Amino acid sequence: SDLTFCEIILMEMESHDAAWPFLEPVNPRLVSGYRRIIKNPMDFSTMRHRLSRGGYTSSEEFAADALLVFDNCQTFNEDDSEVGKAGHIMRRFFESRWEEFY
Ligand SMILES: CCc1c(-c2csc(N3CCN(CC4CCN(CC)CC4)CC3)n2)[nH]c(C)c1C(C)=O
Repeated sequence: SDLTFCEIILMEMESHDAAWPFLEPVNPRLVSGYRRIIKNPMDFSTMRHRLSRGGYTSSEEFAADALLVFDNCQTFNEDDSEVGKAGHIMRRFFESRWEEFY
């Protein structure tokens, strides 16, 4: 039951218009400084893989990874940058969709 909702949230985040920065892991060879700054990278396809394996024991673990995506986003990108702007839309989407399930 706790896993069923995450399947919905993740499917909705995957297809959201503002999801394009977060569908695959950041390629640190292409982003000067990323590895130095972001110690725990996270993205939607990693969460999708972990969910497929069943590696989420609880609903809160899924939420921790989701928040980590947007913490990393706000750590590295300016709020007015094109990736920052998308991260805020996705972050607000996740929080508001999380709260109508829990
Ligand atoms: C600033 C760099 C950064 C990004 C970023 C910048 S551009 C981009 N991608 C990701 C993948 N995407 C795949 C294509 C190919 C397939 N499709 C074609 C139909 C369209 C999309 C291409 C654009 N990701 N994301 C994050 C979290 C960042 C940081 C530093 O936090």
